[PDB]
Amino acid sequence: GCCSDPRCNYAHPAICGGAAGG
Repeated sequence: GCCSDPRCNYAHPAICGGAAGG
């Protein structure tokens, strides 16, 4: 749930790849 969390969004602005994991 990276796309849902602002941490992964602000941390990975280039591409929401973390979303793949969660």
